[PDB]
Amino acid sequence: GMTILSDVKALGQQIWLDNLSRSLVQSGELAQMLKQGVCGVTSNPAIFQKAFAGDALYADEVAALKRQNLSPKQRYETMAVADVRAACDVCLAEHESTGGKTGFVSLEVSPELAKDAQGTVEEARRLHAAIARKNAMIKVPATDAGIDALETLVSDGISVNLTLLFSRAQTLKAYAAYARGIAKRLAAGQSVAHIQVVASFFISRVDSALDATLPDRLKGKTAIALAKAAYQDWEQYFTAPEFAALEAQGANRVQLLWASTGVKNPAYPDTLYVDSLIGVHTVNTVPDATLKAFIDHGTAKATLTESADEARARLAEIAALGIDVETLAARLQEDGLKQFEEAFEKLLAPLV
Repeated sequence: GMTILSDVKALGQQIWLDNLSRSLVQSGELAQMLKQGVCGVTSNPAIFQKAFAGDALYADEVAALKRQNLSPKQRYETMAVADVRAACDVCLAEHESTGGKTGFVSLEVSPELAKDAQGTVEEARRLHAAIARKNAMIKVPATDAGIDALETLVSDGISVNLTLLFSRAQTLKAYAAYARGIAKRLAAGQSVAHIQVVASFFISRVDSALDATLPDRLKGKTAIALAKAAYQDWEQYFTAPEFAALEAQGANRVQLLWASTGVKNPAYPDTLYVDSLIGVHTVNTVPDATLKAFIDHGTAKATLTESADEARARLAEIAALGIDVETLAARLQEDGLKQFEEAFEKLLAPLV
């Protein structure tokens, strides 16, 4: 039942909604969710493509914007920024209640900037200012350029959702860039206590890539094992003396956020990823149908750190089979960028 969301909060995990639309906010539904245990919202270009295509409340907004001399991209941005600012206003009470630790809404920069660090910084700073809310996160793909941009944006005091992570190595590079940005601010006497970063580590896409060719005992296990190992890496990085010296001065840890947690293979229970990845100081962003399923028949238990030995053994067998999870991660990130660009082009076409 609904109280499962508050049970998961007590285990130290926030559950965010992986959807946004004009009607979600305008109907009052998002406000009611933020009382029932939902703690934030994520978007991406595919989410907006589907929302713009199916939500009746955009029609008048598009007609109004087609009366102005605007590029399709600025029509999209005006719509999306308006949705994000309205959602931020709904989530502000939650955000302020925890000292700025919850109640975030994420907006992703244009996919075409993913390999352009400077362009990404420029757009992220601009979208941060355009939204004009303290609880907005700018979402940046974790390419090498995005990790460059992360350091700069953190040093600028901007909260960031670093996305399309599939690699433990790349995630550790992101933590190091975050720490460099934090150290910069502390050296300059600037505040850090309100800077929040999440590392959105994708789940289902790993199993989708591998399962058809894996042995029995590994089907449906790799993505969870990879996340469990990533969380162990997280514990080790953020408790080390180097980060402790920053946390003592007010720095916040990055938090892992499990994304792509809707189950895509009907051979697995629909709550598999949410049920399996609950641990302290994490987030899980879930699509509506998965949120529904978890409320109905999910289980709140601290599963993320259970059986870490088996996760390690499974990843060792994945390597034994010749699957290089770092090569896979790079491909999956590339493929995700191509897919997001496809979705973005699809949504822009009706805005011409």
